[PDB]
Amino acid sequence: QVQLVQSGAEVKKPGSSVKVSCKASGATFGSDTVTWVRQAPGQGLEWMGGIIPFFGEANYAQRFQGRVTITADKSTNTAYMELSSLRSEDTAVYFCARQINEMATFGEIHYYTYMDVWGQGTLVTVSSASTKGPSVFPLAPSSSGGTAALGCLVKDYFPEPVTVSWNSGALTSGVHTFPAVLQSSGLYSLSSVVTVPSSTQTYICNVNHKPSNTKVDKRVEPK
Amino acid sequence: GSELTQDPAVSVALGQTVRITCQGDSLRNYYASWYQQKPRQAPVLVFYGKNNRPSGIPDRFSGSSSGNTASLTISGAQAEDEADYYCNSRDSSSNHLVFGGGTKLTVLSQPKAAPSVTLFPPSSEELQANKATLVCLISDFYPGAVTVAWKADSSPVKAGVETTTPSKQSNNKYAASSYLSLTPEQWKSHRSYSCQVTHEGSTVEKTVAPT
Repeated sequence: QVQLVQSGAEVKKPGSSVKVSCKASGATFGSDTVTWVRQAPGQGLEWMGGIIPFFGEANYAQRFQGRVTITADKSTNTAYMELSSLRSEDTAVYFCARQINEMATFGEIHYYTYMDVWGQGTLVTVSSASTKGPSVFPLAPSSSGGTAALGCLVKDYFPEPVTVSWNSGALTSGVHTFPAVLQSSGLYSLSSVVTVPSSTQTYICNVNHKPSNTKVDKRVEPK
Repeated sequence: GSELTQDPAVSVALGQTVRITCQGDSLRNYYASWYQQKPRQAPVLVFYGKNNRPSGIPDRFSGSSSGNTASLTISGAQAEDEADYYCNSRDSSSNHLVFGGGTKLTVLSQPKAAPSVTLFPPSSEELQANKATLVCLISDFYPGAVTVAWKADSSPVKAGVETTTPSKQSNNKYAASSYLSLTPEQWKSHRSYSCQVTHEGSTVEKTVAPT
């Protein structure tokens, strides 16, 4: 019946400003308030602010007053959140939700505030880096029966997605692609390993970084 | 209610019953709202008010109140229930909303598994660019919580270390990786570089040296 759809992900400069949207399907805004709450990678939920589109006035959290601006348009039935003077610490997923304050008058007259519908979330990533091509290095093996491990280290690539295929996708004998790691420079570094009998075959990893249109084959010769 | 607190992590077996607590100052007037969040998706309202469980949510979830404390009881404690649960309330002085720190419920679904550590030193080809990076890869460990500590000749090192949060889909046993970035001069300066992967109370160690 009800649905909230937000705008796509956004990589933004560390001095720019984002305006994330939150469009409502089915029921209109009405009195039910629109709350914006963000979550940093690995941290918990942080209430940013709320607005009541019927009246129009909003209220923000203590630390955001001045930066954040929550707006509502009834013509398109869309909530907006503007955030200025971005920085890495603002890199997070921003959710909008419908907050429904309610009361139970029986007994002590107790209140309850819940949020039934949420938006899928909008990832805002604040980094100073630009699209960079990966650098591939060969993690060679060295002297359980057999099962020697060798891999490829992709390093210093900013655009998040990257793929690694061993022998052009023909090798899948214990091939694991670890999630990349974000280093201080804002550039990602991934690893791709594979275990094989110590015994001959040719081992070549092909890295494909589609954003910057980079493709690199790399032979992992031992010592 | 200027703040809400709750345990960072709790563990239970696959069939056990868990009771996550949320203790705050305004929980007397306001009922706690409980949300379940899975890693790559938005929170889901799992409980609100009293005995008001939203449609579709299983019947394992129950809410309880006792003055300044609220509690969410999950009777089944199934593998799908492994997640992060947040409690929410409304402040009385102002319209500000308070969220609990969140409790990470880990349902022990599989037997314990020891971590497999492999340490790759900086490849000679990388040293051509005047850079070096030690790669410490941990694989097949359950539960999926591990801590990495780097050392240099019996001396813990803290700078240049970037560790991956454990995660694996091939099987329930998790996997992680750690990178120690440093210059060739630093690498050839010391006689040893050790990666200590501590899982549960056990600690595996993998050492490399310039040779």
